[PDB]
Amino acid sequence: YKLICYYTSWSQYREGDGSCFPDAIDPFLCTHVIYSFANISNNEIDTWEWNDVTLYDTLNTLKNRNPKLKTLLSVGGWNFGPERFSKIASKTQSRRTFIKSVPPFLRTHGFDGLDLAWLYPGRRDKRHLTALVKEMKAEFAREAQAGTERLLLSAAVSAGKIAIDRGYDIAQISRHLDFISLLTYDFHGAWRQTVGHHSPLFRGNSDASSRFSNADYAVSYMLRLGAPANKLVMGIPTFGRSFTLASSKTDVGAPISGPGIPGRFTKEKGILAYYEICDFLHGATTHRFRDQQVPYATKGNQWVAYDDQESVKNKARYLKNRQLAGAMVWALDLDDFRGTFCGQNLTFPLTSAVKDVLARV
Ligand SMILES: CC(=O)N[C@@H]1[C@@H](O)[C@H](O[C@@H]2O[C@H](CO)[C@@H](O[C@H]3O[C@H](CO)[C@@H](O[C@@H]4O[C@H](CO)[C@@H](OC5O[C@H](CO)[C@@H](O[C@@H]6O[C@H](CO)[C@@H](O)[C@H](O)[C@H]6NC(C)=O)[C@H](O)[C@H]5NC(C)=O)[C@H](O)[C@H]4NC(C)=O)[C@H](O)[C@H]3NC(C)=O)[C@H](O)[C@H]2NC(C)=O)[C@@H](CO)O[C@H]1O
Ligand SMILES: *[C@@H]1O[C@H](CO)[C@@H](O[C@H]2O[C@H](CO)[C@@H](O[C@@H]3O[C@H](CO)[C@@H](O[C@H]4O[C@H](CO)[C@@H](O[C@@H]5O[C@H](CO)[C@@H](O)[C@H](O)[C@@H]5O)[C@H](O)[C@@H]4O)[C@H](O)[C@@H]3O)[C@H](O)[C@H]2NC(C)=O)[C@H](O)[C@H]1NC(C)=O
Repeated sequence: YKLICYYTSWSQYREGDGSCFPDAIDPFLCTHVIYSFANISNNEIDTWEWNDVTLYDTLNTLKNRNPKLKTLLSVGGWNFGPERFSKIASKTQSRRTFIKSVPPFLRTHGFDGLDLAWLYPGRRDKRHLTALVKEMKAEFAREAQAGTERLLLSAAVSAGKIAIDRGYDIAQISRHLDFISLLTYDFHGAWRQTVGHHSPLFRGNSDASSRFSNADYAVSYMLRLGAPANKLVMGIPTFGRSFTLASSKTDVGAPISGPGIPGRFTKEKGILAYYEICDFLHGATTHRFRDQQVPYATKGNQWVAYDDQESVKNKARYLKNRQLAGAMVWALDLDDFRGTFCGQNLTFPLTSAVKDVLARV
């Protein structure tokens, strides 16, 4: 089984214990570690943070301890505009320029592959996404002739049905990608005023609409569209999504006034790192959706939908039972990487719980 783990560039800037450097990563925890995110300047792959070359170097030294470890650099991300990806992929000339700049960059910094995070391709983009993937793969095969191990090519894909039908030719890109990470955790649309879980495993027998918004449907659908199970990787969040309640009602369908207040270290309305959630739990009321199989908590006017060791182990067993290629974790820096916030003196409790399940066959 594969254990794909993301590390974010900006996590280095968090205060105190929140600060996380590649250096804090257990070399034997994951099979693949993806650095997020690379940028695109003058139609060429480029660094993002001022100290990326230094951090790139720090992350890739981990392979001195675990020779089997594979690293990839991810391009795109949610802060990188989709229009930019769209513009580059639409013109064969700007697309070929981008493609050619990649292998040399990956080789200079010691990466074993490239991860595509175009979020997201629209109706007019579908055909070009396919061309981009296909041509990028062809360049990697051509570059391997130089005698060095062929670079890997992956992509992070939306788990929402409408998004899938709109911009992806799954059957086509599946044959060129080494693996596909399903983003099965942004299911509760940032649009409306209700409380809900962002990463439920199952539908939840007490609802009619949006049967599409849960990991199980997304996986089944991808398999139905043509994606082979041995190339599919299921995303498991290491963060939670918070809400500020508009009333004293704390259960399903309860009214929402907006995102939950920022975390002390994460400082971003709407989300909390798992290590922040562990602190938040003290004095909170914990509940669990039996049907969906995921937990949530409340304290004051704050409502949090998250994943714990149990929900995460549960998702890992599901993935195995369906014979998928493995799991993807977003993100190492949001897990209790120091092992000092969540009780158990265990480092990376969430990612470890997944690994343990994956290891038992
Ligand atoms: C919110 C929403 O609606 N979007 C949903 C998506 O999240 C989701 O996408 C997939 O799933 C995850 C999680 O859901 C996505 O989110 C992540 O990806 C985004 C990046 O593309 C993250 O955005 C960033 O936010 C951070 C924190 O606020 C940004 O902040 C900072 O970065 C700057 C610039 O680099 C730092 O600068 C430095 O500051 C120092 C002093 O201030 C200087 O000394 C230093 O020199 C200076 N700059 C230099 C030189 O570099 C700031 O310090 C730093 N911090 C602050 C002030 O807070 C970060 O830059 C943003 N990212 C980018 C690329 O711009 C987002 O936060 C993150 N979320 C989480 C929870 O981690 C992923 O994008 C995506 N996952 C994958 C696989 O790619 C989708 C569903 O998939 O749903 C969307 O609705
Ligand atoms: C990741 O990679 C991206 C892509 O390379 C990179 O982009 C930024 O790069 C440079 C460096 O910071 C920026 O430089 C500026 O680019 C803008 C182009 O958008 C230039 O003009 C802007 O400002 C004008 C007003 O000041 C605007 O108005 C114009 O006015 C003139 C007259 O003065 C008229 O003749 C025009 O018709 C027009 O009305 C104009 O619309 C424009 O917005 C500016 O001079 C300068 O060169 C870019 O801004 C960035 N590129 C973009 C955004 O397209 C990122 O830096 C990289 N990311 C990281 C974190 O590294």
